[PDB]
Amino acid sequence: GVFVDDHLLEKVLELNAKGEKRLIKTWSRRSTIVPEMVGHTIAVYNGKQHVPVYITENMVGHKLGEFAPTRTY
Repeated sequence: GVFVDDHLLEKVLELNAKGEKRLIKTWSRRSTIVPEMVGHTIAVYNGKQHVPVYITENMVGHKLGEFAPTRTY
């Protein structure tokens, strides 16, 4: 169904090897989070913007609405 940016993994799996807690940028379209993002702020490309969502062990599963479920107000 949904796709998980493989370009974020190429950088997040590297952060899971040493323990780096940085952010991974993405530029696909329907980019979704993964289990390897439980300690990274990956700016998933929602189609037009890279939302650096710091995923924990219970935020992944969507794409960015689980880390940014807030409106302008």
